[PDB]
Amino acid sequence: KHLKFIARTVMVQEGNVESAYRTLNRILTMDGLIEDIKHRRYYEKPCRRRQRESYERCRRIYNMEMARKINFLMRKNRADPWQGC
Amino acid sequence: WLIKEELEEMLVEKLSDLDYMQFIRLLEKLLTSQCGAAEEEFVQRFRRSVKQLIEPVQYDEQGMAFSKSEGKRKTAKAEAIVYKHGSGRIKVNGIDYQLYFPITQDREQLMFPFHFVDRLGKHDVTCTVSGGGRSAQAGAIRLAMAKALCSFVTEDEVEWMRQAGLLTTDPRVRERKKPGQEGARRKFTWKK
Repeated sequence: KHLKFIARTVMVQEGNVESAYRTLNRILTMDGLIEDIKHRRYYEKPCRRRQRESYERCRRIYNMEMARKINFLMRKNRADPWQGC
Repeated sequence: WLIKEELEEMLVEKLSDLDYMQFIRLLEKLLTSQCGAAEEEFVQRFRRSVKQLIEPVQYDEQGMAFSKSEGKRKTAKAEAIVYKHGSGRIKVNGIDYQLYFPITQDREQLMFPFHFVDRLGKHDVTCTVSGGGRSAQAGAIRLAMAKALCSFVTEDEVEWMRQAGLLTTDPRVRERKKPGQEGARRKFTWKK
């Protein structure tokens, strides 16, 4: 009941359908539609869905904190100043 | 750089490879730092210092010039006398090469050095070979003739011959059969 060719529509620039399709796939992946379809193919029982959401949230927390630590310590990757000691 | 064993001997102290590597890296930094003479001589305490030989030309009874050499291949051993002038005639055991080596492969092996140095027909040769088979004898004669020819060809040609491999004694020899196996490496058929 919506106007067609407005949603999830990408105009290919200069005929590079490869780039256009990659950009569209990026858009859908960022919006999470690809994961939504993949999971919705088969029914995810509510307990399993809750467990997966909890696991994903814990993984997100851990990965974000690890990335923060990696970036924070990146500056210390410099060459050793006190070589010889 | 003195090896870890030399460094241990100098320091009368046991060391680990990591400690030695750290010390060597520090020494490398010191040397790269554009140091003075005192530092360079100090480093010399730790620094450690790390072509074909040509036979001499001789003269025959008529005084005509020649060179002599020897070589070995497999069980074959050959000694070659290469004269300074000739028509490319090679006499092995007093027999012309075309009759001593019916195999074109062995004749090519004989040809190889002269063809390499662009001297086909520019010398005569007398070679005496023993042991090994036809191919081993051909290789030994090739090596001896090349070593003798080094006495005549220029140093650039000698180095080029070495780089082509005409002056390296082929160490590849037969490998002894080991007990419990068919040959040098062929183990018996694993039974099941």
